[PDB]
Amino acid sequence: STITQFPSGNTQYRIEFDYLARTFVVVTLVNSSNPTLNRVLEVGRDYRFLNPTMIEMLVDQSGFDIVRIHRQTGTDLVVDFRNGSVLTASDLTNSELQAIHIAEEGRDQTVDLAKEYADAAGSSAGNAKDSEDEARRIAE
Amino acid sequence: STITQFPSGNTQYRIEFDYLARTFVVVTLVNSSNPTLNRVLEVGRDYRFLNPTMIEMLVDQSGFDIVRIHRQTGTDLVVDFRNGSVLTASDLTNSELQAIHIAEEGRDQTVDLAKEYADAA
Amino acid sequence: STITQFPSGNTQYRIEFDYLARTFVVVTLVNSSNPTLNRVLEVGRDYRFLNPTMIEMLVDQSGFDIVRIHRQTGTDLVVDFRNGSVLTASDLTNSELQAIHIAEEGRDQTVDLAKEYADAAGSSAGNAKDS
Amino acid sequence: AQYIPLNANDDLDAINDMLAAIGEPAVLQLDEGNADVSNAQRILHRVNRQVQAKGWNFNINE
Amino acid sequence: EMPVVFRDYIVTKASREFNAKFFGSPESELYLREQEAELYQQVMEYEMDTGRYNMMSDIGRD
Amino acid sequence: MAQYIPLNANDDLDAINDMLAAIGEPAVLQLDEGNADVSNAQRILHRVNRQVQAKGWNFNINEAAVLTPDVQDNRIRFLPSYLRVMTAGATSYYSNMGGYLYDLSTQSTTFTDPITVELVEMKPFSEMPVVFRDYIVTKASREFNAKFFGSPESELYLREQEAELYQQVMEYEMDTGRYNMMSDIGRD
Amino acid sequence: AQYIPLNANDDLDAINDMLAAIGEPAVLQLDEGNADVSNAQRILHRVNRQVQAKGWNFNINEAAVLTPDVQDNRIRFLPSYLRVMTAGATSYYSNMGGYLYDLSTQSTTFTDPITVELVEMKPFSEMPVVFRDYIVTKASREFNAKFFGSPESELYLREQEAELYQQVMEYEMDTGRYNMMSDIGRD
Amino acid sequence: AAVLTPDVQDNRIRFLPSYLRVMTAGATSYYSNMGGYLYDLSTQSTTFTDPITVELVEMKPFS
Amino acid sequence: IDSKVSMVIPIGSYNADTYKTTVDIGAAYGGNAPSPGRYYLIDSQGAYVDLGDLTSISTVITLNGDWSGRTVFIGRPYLMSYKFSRFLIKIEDDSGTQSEDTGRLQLRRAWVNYKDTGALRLIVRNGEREFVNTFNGYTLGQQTIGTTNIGDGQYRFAMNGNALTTSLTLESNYPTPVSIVGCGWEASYAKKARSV
Amino acid sequence: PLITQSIKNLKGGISQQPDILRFSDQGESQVNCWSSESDGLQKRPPTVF
Amino acid sequence: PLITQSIKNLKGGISQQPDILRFSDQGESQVNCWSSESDGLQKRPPTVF
Repeated sequence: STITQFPSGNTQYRIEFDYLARTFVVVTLVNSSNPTLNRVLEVGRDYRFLNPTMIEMLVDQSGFDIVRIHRQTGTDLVVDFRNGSVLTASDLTNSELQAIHIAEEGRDQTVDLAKEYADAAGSSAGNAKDSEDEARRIAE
Repeated sequence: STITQFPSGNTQYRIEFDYLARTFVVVTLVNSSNPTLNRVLEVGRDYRFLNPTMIEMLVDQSGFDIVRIHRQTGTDLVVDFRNGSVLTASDLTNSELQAIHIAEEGRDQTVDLAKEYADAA
Repeated sequence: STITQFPSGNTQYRIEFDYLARTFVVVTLVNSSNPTLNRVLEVGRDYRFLNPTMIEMLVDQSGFDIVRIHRQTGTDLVVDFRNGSVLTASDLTNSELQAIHIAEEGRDQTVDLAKEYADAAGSSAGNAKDS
Repeated sequence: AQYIPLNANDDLDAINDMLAAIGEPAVLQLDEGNADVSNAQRILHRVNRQVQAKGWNFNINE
Repeated sequence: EMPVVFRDYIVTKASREFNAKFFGSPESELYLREQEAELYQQVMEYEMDTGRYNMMSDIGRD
Repeated sequence: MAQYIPLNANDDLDAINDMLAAIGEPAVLQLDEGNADVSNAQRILHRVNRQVQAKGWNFNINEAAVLTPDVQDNRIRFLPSYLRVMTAGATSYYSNMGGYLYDLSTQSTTFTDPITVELVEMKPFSEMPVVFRDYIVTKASREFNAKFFGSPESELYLREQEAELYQQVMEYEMDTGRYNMMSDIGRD
Repeated sequence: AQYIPLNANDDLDAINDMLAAIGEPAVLQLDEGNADVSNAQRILHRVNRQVQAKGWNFNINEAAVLTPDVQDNRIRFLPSYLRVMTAGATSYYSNMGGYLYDLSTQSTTFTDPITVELVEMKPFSEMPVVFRDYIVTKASREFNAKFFGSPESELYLREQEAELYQQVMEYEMDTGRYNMMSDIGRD
Repeated sequence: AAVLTPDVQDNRIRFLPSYLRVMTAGATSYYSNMGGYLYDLSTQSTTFTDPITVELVEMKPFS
Repeated sequence: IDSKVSMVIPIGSYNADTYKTTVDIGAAYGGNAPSPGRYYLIDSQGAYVDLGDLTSISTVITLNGDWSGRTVFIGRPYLMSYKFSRFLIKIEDDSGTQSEDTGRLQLRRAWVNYKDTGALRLIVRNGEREFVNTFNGYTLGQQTIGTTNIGDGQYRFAMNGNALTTSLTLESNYPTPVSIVGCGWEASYAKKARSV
Repeated sequence: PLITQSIKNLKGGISQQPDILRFSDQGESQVNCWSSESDGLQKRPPTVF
Repeated sequence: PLITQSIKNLKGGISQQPDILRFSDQGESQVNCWSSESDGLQKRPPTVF
């Protein structure tokens, strides 16, 4: 869910996930034929925000086919605990949310590379298994 | 771990791993010969809960041999925090356990399944 | 990163990643020609912790050409919360750091293990079919 | 997080809802109990028999 | 094995008697009455769609 | 948050917290089964949801649905998620007897070919439209207050709130379908 | 001697006004507080969401393009949507497993962009003034009723609420003209 | 009769907190605030290029 | 805790291989094994560990970490209990006690006032069911990081059932003080015949 | 409607008379407790070796 | 409506009992005060060198 792709050509696009800061959103142009020509865009000169869930493009989309938007959370801590201070709910909430988010991107990333090897190995294993053992048992 | 396989032709089954909510359990019937015949059951119509550890099957196992149970943790908050309430240890424990479980599953499951298939082959 | 490779035949080696306990780091030898040949060592009779960032061996062979060091974080609550105790910043920090470490750990070793198991199953299929 | 019930049975649920009117908690079984559980069943059976006898489109067999 | 609305209507009717004959509360009442009325009209509405009941049938000529 | 929708919200916990507010006490913070109030509230919420969903609206009624019989012994099961079974434009005689589909006109329980009927199925609470959720929550709060803790001022306001919400539900219902009457008429 | 406030925010003032009904003084921040501050925000948010969903002249957007992704043809159902309808016909749309469901075709396999009519949600501090006042009064009534049943703080909020409701009405009637004698002409 | 003009760098018009009502004299209007800027629901944009004329009501001191 | 005794861990600090330190608690109790039971180990800040069931055949324990050159406290815990009586309508004017014994009574809620309390539990048993409620010191938004929670306030919970079958109990076996002041209840009443 | 009642202080001990005749501040059992004069119920002090 | 109450005289001293049990004449702290019998609270007289 953290990775989304749309066809190129329009001027307005939507964001379909939650985020903690506006620096955790990345926009990239994609060329399917030659993946060595991708380019990254920067806020303030290529695109601008309108409302918390929708952006607008300001550049030329030529020679590209897909626009990709995904989330990338940072690793540094947000809340610092110190002895001799009052405990509040907001700190706990932010601390929990950061870890939950990071785990989300980790799983979503790893499953993609996992599945194809997994099911290829499984299918080959099963096909070999039955095609050999029943054939040999009928032969004997 | 987070995945288990059992022989077919039974009436009851047991859950060994841990979960935080009762909607995080997935049941699936397995055909050894052809993976494409796999089908996913659904709660209420096919199975029901007797105790927090055992389920009951209400469908017939006709052309299948393996029953597979695995866990998939959700992404919604289990514990929220608001000023003026009462704080105890179990809240913090669950708040940590959710984020631990997600990563553990996402790291282990596929490798465990590949190991199972290879050593069965 | 999380996985490190060093040549053998050296007296001193260093670790370049953080950890939460001394039982998480894993030390093993490696033989390139024989993938099966690697052997995993263990604490005490083979290596000792002089400095938190220093590792010193005790015995070294020659058939093994290189070494491997990587991290292995457990899935048990390091911190324990009980009624009638005190709360410290270190507990809250470590409880958060655990899952974070697990994330980039898996993000590294998963893909490498998957291919090895897959082509091992493929070789099993192959020799099962031909003989 | 849908509410998945444990060991659901219609009769036990009906008795439990009938008990909630006074303001007493639920029960787990019907084999043994106090007087109230033995007083609700008679009323439930009588009301069921009375209501079913009015005659509806899915009852009358010509 | 009866339809749902009938079961709810029966349960409400039974609860009214159970409250009336064993524990007289003035606030648990005054609510079951309106709930019963609503369930009654719902039952009638449900019953009316099972049959079509066209009065213009068996009539035809030039 | 303070400016916009809070992140990763849980609907059932919010509904329970709203239900407990009528009594006059703060949140519960975990939704555990150990506490007495949660178990009492959940049953009432489930019953109210099931009752309200069964009236029949324009987004529930599936006119054309196909049921298929079994192979070994010709029968059709009666799942507990069914709420109403009828026929499109004619009288129908369908009922449950022994856990299978019964036909009163024929007096048998042996269907041989797939049939088409009209039915309404159940959906989880979290996937209903907003106004329905608010209406259900207010209604359920009314019983919870009435049966377990009698307060004289929480009442006399929930009634007005319920009427106001009912009117809005009706207006929302009348907008999905245009319901033109002058159609299907044409001549010189 | 005009009154210039110090460090004004369009949310803290609403919270303070909602506390004024009981008869407690104001606060200076929303980070540390007792239960009341944690009890007012829930009601305020619920009332705002309920009121905004009725449908007005500045919410309704007749033209809007929803587009599918590229991998698995589907359309997501964000939690900020409030109403989904077709402009001049009948519609069968609903949410099933966080996706858009069409009852007519009984599938979730849209392949081309669709044009629909929907209403989205806006933050509290970007609405016209009368709406904000009406929402605050509505929230204050419930807050007083549920926790501290004073008999004199009431009997007045109703009188204010009726007047505010009226004003909202004639505010709505002026943005649009709605001339019935349109698209009519011949000799 | 009132005149509003956009700035130079970009093409936007600000929404001051002293505005109470914004409408068009003799027709239907679609104006609102989104992120402290003037929004036109008819065209679905916040990019005006020429000065426009509307009617509005502002605030005055109590005295 | 019971049978308290102070102690200072000697210079000898663990062993490099496993960095686990030994204590040998026998020295503290005059070079003698203590009586069998359960024992705790509270440090100078408040965090405590739970040792096993010490017998008379062993006096050596192992701790997790360095420790060394620190002050500790050892002892045993005991239990506190208190059971309420039945709740009835009582009228009393220093001349005599009159208890109403007519009608039916259903309970709704209850509350307890406390002062300088660390932890407590309340148990309700109606017919065959048990409900456990717990509270801990102050509430969220007033605590300070670094110390233990000891404060004041009020607690309200739910009591449902008939007034001739319900019972209430208090328990505590934590190393924190306890103090209770007052209590009360609410109910609904219904008769069928005027008195007098 | 609803009725209510409160108990001012808990200073009496246990009692074994039938429940109809007891006072308002006498309980049923009491183990390891101290009935102070101005602080209510407490826990008994510890013991030193 | 509105309710009210009044205190006739302040002659009691401080008290350390729980607030539910105190009288209406007893406060919480009292430093450098003189509780006369006909003039209420006052300030203590000075000292000469």
